[PDB]
Amino acid sequence: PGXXXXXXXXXXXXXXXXXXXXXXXXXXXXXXXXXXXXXXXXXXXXXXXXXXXXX
Amino acid sequence: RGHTVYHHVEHHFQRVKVTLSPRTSGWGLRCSNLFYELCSLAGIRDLTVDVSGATRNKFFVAKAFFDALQKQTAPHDGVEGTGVYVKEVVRRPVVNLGTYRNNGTLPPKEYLAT
Amino acid sequence: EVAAEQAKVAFAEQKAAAEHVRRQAALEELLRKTEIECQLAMVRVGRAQKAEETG
Amino acid sequence: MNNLLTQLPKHDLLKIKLVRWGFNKKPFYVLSVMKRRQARNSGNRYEDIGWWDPSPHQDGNSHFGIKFDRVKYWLSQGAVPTEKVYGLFGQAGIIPQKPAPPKYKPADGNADTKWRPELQKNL
Amino acid sequence: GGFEFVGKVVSNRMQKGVVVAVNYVVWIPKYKVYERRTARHMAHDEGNSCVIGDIVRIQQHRKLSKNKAYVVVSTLKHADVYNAKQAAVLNTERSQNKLGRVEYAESRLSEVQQRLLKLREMYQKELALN
Amino acid sequence: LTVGQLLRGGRTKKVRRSKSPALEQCPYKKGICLRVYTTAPKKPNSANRKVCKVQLSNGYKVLAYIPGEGHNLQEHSIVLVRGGRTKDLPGVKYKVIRGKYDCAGVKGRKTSRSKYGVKRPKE
RNA sequence: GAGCUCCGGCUAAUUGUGUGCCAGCAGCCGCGGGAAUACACAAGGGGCCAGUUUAAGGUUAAAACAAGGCAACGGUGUUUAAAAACUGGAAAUGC
RNA sequence: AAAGUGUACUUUAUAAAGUCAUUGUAUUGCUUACAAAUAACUAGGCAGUUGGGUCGGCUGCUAUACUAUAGCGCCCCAAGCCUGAUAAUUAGCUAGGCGUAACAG
RNA sequence: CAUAGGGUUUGGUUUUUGCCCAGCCUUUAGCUUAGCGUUAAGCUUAUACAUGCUAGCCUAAAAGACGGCGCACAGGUGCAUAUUUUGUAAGCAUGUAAAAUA
Ligand SMILES: [K+]
Ligand SMILES: [K+]
Ligand SMILES: [K+]
Ligand SMILES: [K+]
Ligand SMILES: [Mg+2]
Ligand SMILES: [Mg+2]
Ligand SMILES: [Mg+2]
Ligand SMILES: [Mg+2]
Ligand SMILES: [Mg+2]
Ligand SMILES: [Mg+2]
Ligand SMILES: [Mg+2]
Ligand SMILES: [Mg+2]
Ligand SMILES: [Mg+2]
Repeated sequence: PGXXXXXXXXXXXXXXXXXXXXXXXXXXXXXXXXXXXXXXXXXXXXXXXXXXXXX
Repeated sequence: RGHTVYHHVEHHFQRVKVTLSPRTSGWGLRCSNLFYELCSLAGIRDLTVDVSGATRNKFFVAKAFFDALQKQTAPHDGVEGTGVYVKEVVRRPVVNLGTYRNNGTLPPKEYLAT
Repeated sequence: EVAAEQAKVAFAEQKAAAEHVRRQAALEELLRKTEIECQLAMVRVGRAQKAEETG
Repeated sequence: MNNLLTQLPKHDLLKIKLVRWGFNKKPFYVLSVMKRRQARNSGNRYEDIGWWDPSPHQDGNSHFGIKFDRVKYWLSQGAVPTEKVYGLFGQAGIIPQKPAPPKYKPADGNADTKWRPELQKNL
Repeated sequence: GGFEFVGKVVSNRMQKGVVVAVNYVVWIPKYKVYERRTARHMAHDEGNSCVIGDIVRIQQHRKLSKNKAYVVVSTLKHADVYNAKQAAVLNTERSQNKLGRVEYAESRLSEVQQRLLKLREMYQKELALN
Repeated sequence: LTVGQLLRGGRTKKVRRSKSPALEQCPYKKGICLRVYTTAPKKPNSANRKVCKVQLSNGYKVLAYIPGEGHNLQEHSIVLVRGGRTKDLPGVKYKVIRGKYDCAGVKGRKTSRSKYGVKRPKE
C-alpha cells in the first residue's frame, strides 16, 4: 500500500475493509500495543493469522 | 608573464592547505603578511592566497607555498607532440551571480544573449 | 490566433516523431534479450539429456 | 515590487497628476496616471508618462518630457488631467488650451513671503 | 497550478467518491536538493465502481463538497483482483499432466523460438515505416 | 550528514550567551546600593578591593566594582551600572560609572579624567 | 588648534619623580614585596579630530550544502524488521 | 455614461449652458493548487465530524444548460475522514535595508 | 568588480579542541564644542491624560435644513494573527440566443 495508503489493494466497492494495514502502518499508537512475553507466545499468533487452514 | 600563475593551484603539505588563484595584471595581492613578503622576493604582483590548517609552524607554511609554485604546468610543455599552434587569447574572467546582483552590474553580452 | 494554430500543428508533428523513436528503441532492446534467452534454452536442452542418463 | 495596476476603478475617476519629487525649495515633478482619491505620493499607479522641471536653467527655459503616444492613449480611455497638467499640455501643443474664468478677488500682496517665516524675521 | 494530476486510488469507501495520492518535489535553496513530498486529493467518481490500487487521472472541477473539488476523467491502469474460480481452473490444468526433463526443455526452446521469429518480423516492419 | 539527515533538522545554529545577563541587552542600568564593603582577590594577588551590592531597577541584585581611589558611596545611593568584569574578583561582572547621580569623581585626578568623571579645571 | 585617548608585547609611540603585593591597573598574556618604560604625577612622543573613548546589539574573522569529526573523548549488547530513501540477483531438493 | 431623456429648477433688452430626477446585454464573483519559525519531555484527533438524497439559501422584469460554489442551515441515510494529526511557544507579512567573495544570517 | 590573520595553554616538539583581539553598520554614558547651507531621519509605554485644533461646502415650498454632495479620501499604531493571512499560478457551458424577405 505504501505511505499514503490506508487499506489493502484489490478491494472492490462490495468487498469489506479491515484494520490490518492500519496497525502495521501506524504501529506507534498505544491502542495497538501489547505486553512483553515469550517468543512463542508472540510468534504463534502471527503464524496462525496468515494461514487459515490451521486450527 | 612574470606576474601571476598559469592556473589554479591547490597543494597539501602535511597538515597544511594552500590555494593560489590567478588575477588580472594590476589587480594587486590579497594574502597574509608572510606571503606578501615572499611574493615581493619572487616578483609575483597579482595573486590571491588562502592558507588553512595547522599553521602554527611557519616553516611548514613557507615550505607549502614553495611547493605549490612548482606544481604549475606551462603551455609549452611538450608542445612538439601536439601538432597544433597553442595561441594566447584574451578572455575576461567572470564572477559569480551573487557578486553581480549585489553590485548591480551585468556579465558579458555573450552570455546574456536571448 | 494564427501563430497559436501553427504551434498546435507543430506540437502534433513533434509528438509523432518522438513516439516513433521510442518504439524502435524498445523493440531493439527486446530483440537482444530474447536472443540471450534462446541461447540459454539451447544450453539447458543439452544438460537435460545428460541428466537423464544419470537417472 | 511596484507592479502597475491593470483593472480600472469602478467607483472613482482616473487622473493625470503631478507628484512632488524635489528637495527643499527645489521642486521636481513626475507625471503619472493614478486614482483620483489617494495619497499624493502613493505607489499605486497605472503608468509614468513624463517629468517636469519648473525652474529656469542657464538657457532661460524650463524642460519638460512626455510620452506622446501614451498620453493620447490615456486621454482616450478617460483620464482627466488636473489644472496644471492642462497648462503643460496646452503650451506643448498636445491639446487646445483650456480657458480660465474671470477673476475679481484682489490678488495676494504677500505670496512668496507670507508662508516663509525666515524672510519675515528679517522684514 | 493543480489543474491535472495522475495518482493512485487509496480509498473507495465513499458514494461516488475517491481519494488519490500524488507525488511532487520542492526545491530547498540552502542545500541544493529536491525534497520528495506527498498529498491526498478527493475526487468525484460518477461510475462509483473504482477499485483500490487503480491509476487514474483527475481534473480540476467546480467545488462539490467541503473537501471534494476534482473529477475523475480516465483510468490508466486497472488493479488486479483475485478470482478463485479462474485460479482453480489453472490449477487443474497444471495437475492434468506432467512432462519429463527432456520434453519440458524442448517445449521451452520451441516456444522461445516462435516468439523470437515474430518479434523479428515486427522490428523489420518498424524499420520499413522509418 | 546525509541528505536525509540535513532535511530533518540535522543542523542547529550554535547559541552563545551574553557576558552581562543582568542588563537585559541594555547598555546601562540604574540601581540602588544595598551594602558597601571590601573583598580580597584570589591568588596570586593581594589587596582590599572596594565592591558594593546593588539592586537594579528590574529587581536583579548584582555585585559592582568601584574604580578609582576613594569613593563616597553609602547604603541607599543611586548609581549607574555598566558591563565589565574584574578578573581577580570572583563573581563580580559589573562596574559603577563615576561622576553620575551620587558617585563623584576621584579628587586630584589629572589624566583620563573622562573615565573617572572629573571635569576639566578652568583655572 | 581643539579636544579626547594611548605609549611592556599583540600595536604606531620614553624618560624622570612618588609609591613599596599598600594605594591601584587590566580586551588577552599579566604588572605592584624599597632600582616599576604596565600604578599616581610632570615632561616628551603616537593615533584620530569637532569630535573622541567605554558599554550594549547585527554580521565577518568559513558551524562545515560549496566545507568538520567518532584515530584525544563519541558507532549504541545482539538479531529480526510491509514507513522512507537507494537499488536487480544466485537462492531450492535427494542417499 | 467625457452620454441620452424631462409638461421639472435657475440665469438671459446680451444664451450658450448648468442644476435636480432617471436610464447600461444579462446590471458590483466565487473556487482550487503550491510555498513560508520553533515544536515528540505534545500520540492519538474528529461525531456535523467524512460522504450521499429532499428542502431552504429573498431583494424580481433575454432564452437554454434537468437547478449550474459549498455541511452554509433543517430532516433522513451510509460509517467514514485525519494521523508529524491534535495541542502548545513565538511573530504582523512582502520588501527596501545592514554584514559577507558568495552561500547564508 | 572575484576568499589576508595575530595572541594564549610554562620540560621540548608535533597534533586536537576551547578562549581573546583587529573591520563595517546602529544606539546610549563620561569629558569637550564657533557659524552658515543642505540630504536622510525621531528605534522604550495598545501607560494615564489638562487645554486648543485636524471635514465640511452649497442650496432652499415662505429666510430656513429637514434637502443634494462628501466624511467609502487622508493621518495613527502593530494588540491579535503560523494561517482566517501574505507571495504567486490555475479554473469557470453556448455563432447573444428572437423574425417569411415566400
Ligand atoms: K586610579
Ligand atoms: K552496554
Ligand atoms: K513604543
Ligand atoms: K445627486
Ligand atoms: Mg525475555
Ligand atoms: Mg583564512
Ligand atoms: Mg588609565
Ligand atoms: Mg612599537
Ligand atoms: Mg597598554
Ligand atoms: Mg603610567
Ligand atoms: Mg505581536
Ligand atoms: Mg567590510
Ligand atoms: Mg450637487
